[PDB]
Amino acid sequence: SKLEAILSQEVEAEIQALLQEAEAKAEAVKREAEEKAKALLQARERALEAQYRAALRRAESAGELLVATARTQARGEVLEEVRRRVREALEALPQKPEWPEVVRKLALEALEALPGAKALVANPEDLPHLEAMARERGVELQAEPRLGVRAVGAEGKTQVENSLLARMDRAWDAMSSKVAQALWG
Amino acid sequence: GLIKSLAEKEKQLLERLEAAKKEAEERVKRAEAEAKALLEEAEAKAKALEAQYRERERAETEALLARYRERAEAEAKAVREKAMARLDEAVALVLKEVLP
Repeated sequence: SKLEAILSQEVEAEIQALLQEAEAKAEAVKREAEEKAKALLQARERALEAQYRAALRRAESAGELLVATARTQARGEVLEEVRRRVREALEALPQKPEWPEVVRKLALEALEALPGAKALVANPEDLPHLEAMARERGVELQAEPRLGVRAVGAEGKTQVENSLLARMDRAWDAMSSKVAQALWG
Repeated sequence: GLIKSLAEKEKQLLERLEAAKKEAEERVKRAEAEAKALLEEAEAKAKALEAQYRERERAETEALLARYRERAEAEAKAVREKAMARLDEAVALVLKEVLP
């Protein structure tokens, strides 16, 4: 029957269009993925690349802080040594053949700062030396505080002194600057 | 009269069309599976990437310390030595200020 023959070819020709519809609707699915994956893995390469350099920045920034400390660590080992030698130098002064000469220098120097003045102080490390302006001036030498000289004036008043080590903490603290340049010039 | 002819042929066609639509829809259910597989295994590739991103980072950051620290050991010493030489004078200056 040729009439239904045409119904076959027609229906069958419809089959051929359904399958093709599917194929393209599959190919687009296949290609939807190909892009979908490409677009995420690109995005996860990005995030990791930052997770690299910015990590390395904080690593590089660390090393400079270890080098900076390292250097500051070294300068302290030096600067403290220069401190000891100034102290050692001030502590080896008494047994040197130049110590009595210095004695009344600071004794007189303070004596000027206290114009009134009743008496003065000092160790047997020094005091005995005070005979020069012990004969002259006031003549009061009584007390014991061993590196430095003090004074008491206005009968009592505020008893002003002058410690030899108090000169260091001032003068060291001041031109600790001229010293650091002199060192690393 | 034959009725069946026109009423049976009318079935085979309908059930071949039925059969067409499904086997069609499977090819999509097939590609839908591949659509997952291609994503799952893309999740994998990137996972393997992280490895290198953390690992190469390890090896270089571990190396970066070596190079920086051994420059810390080097530069710190070379600043001691700079002082060492000129050191007598530092005291010479400090001692002179306090003396008078």
